[PDB]
Amino acid sequence: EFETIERFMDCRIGRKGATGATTTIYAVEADGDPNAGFEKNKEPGEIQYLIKWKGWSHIHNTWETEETLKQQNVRGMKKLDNYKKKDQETKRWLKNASPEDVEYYNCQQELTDDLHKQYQIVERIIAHSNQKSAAGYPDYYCKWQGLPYSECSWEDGALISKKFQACIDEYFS
Amino acid sequence: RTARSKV
Repeated sequence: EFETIERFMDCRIGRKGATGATTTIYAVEADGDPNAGFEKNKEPGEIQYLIKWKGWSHIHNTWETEETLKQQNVRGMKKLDNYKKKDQETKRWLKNASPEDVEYYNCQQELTDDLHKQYQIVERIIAHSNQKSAAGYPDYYCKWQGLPYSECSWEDGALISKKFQACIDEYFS
Repeated sequence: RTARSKV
């Protein structure tokens, strides 16, 4: 059993070890961001990539290093080298780029950032599983903000209830 | 069961 990289979503210099399951938006909400208060001039850092995983919705995106991706034997590693080459070409462009042009690039990154956050929001629930957990939660088939119905996903009911109870109540309405 | 979470 192996995970597959679908898309590289972002890159950062982050606190060493601020990667994997503790960096999901829902781990962060429950326990705090592992990268909280990281100032790259006051502590050791490492290059981390935000990964959208094949077959997992955007709420499950995690930060990873080249090291953790290789240790976990993830598929889609050709995408890493591509992303690095793309990012190297952008840095180069920025280094010899107008203030105006650099200005428009930075607005585009903010809008993209905003769009990516929408993908982690359940817009509505459209099915539920017959089977419940021992704690009585079904799983829910979720339609995500800003994504087509093809990108709906089954999600753990206990998890979805923490933040999207109103969607649950609308669905059973 | 298609639903999972990151552990």
